[PDB]
Amino acid sequence: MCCGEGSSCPKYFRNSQICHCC
Repeated sequence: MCCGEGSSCPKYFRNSQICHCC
């Protein structure tokens, strides 16, 4: 699950990575 192409943004919920950026 990528949340952003050309981006280095992973999303965390509390402390759980819910996605990363592509």
